This record gives sequence, C-alpha cells and structure tokens, in this order.
Amino acid sequence: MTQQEIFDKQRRLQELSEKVRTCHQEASALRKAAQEKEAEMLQVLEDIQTI
Amino acid sequence: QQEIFDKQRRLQELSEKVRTCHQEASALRKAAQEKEAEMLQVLEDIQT
Amino acid sequence: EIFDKQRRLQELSEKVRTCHQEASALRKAAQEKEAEMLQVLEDIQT
Amino acid sequence: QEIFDKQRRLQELSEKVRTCHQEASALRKAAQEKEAEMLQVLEDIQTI
Repeated sequence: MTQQEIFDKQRRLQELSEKVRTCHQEASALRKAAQEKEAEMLQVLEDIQTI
Repeated sequence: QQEIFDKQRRLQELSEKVRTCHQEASALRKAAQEKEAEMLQVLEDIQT
Repeated sequence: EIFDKQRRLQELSEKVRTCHQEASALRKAAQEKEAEMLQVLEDIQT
Repeated sequence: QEIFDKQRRLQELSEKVRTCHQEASALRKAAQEKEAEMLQVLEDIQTI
C-alpha cells in the first residue's frame, strides 16, 4: 500500500492497456475484413445467379 | 429433371441462409466494436 | 482509485467475452452453412 | 453458342465462391484468436 507499489501498478496498467488497445485495433480490422469478404462472396453468388 | 430444378431451389434457400448468417455476424461485429470501444476508453481513463 | 477502475473494466470485460463467445459460435456455423451451400453448388454441376 | 462461355464463367465463379469461403473462414478464425488474445490480457489487468 505505497506510492512505489502505486507507481509500479500504474506502470503495468499502462503497458497492459497499450497491449489491449493494439489487440482492439487488430481484432476490429480482422472483423471488417471478414465482413467485406463475406459480402464479396455473396456478390459472386449473385453474379452466378445473373449468368 | 425436376430434381435438378429442385436442387437449384434448395441452393437458393441455402444462399439465403448464408446471407442471414452474414447479417447476424455483421450485427455481432458492430456490437463488438461498440462494446470494446467503451472499455478501451476506461483503460485510457485509467491513464491519468 | 485504480481498484475501482479494475472493477469497471471487469464489468465490461465480461460483456466483451459474452459477445465474443456469441460470435465464435456463429463463425463455426457460418463456415458449415457455407460448406453445405458449396457442397450443393458442386453436386449441381455433377 | 454462348453456353461454352457461360459454363466457363459458372465454373470460374464457383471456384471464386469456394476461395472466398476459405478466405472468410480464415479471417473469422484470425479475429477469434485476437479476441481471445485481448481477453487474456484483460485477465492480467485483474491480477494488477
């Protein structure tokens, strides 16, 4: 229960918070890519139906 | 024969099912984007 | 202070997990449904 | 005699759907791994 421990704990939170943010960016990008790819696939299906 | 036409109808229903899956997945992705954005703000709020 | 923020993060973390588990199940089902649609799409052209 | 071109298009597009399925699946699988990775880090925050 001291400032040293407080400073350490805060230092770790910031490092882990950064990690979490990175993971958020990557995951979001992957999800969007999946979305667009699915849309593409459906569009190719519609193209098969067209001819 | 009739079965081949029936297979085409089944293919259509399958495609529609896939479309449904895609829409639901879209909803879940948007929800995930919203939910993660709020907690990421809490982490940025922990800073400071 | 920091402990309170940990509890708030814990609240939202369980929400993200639930949304994650829900999406994971749909991902498996989406792949299978597409595979069947493809399997049908392959058999129709003999 | 447009059937030869149409049949070639049907085959090619079918293959394209098959590849888009594989690519989508891998991207979805990659997304799940990242979410799992994110959650594991969030567990570390609970540990302080």
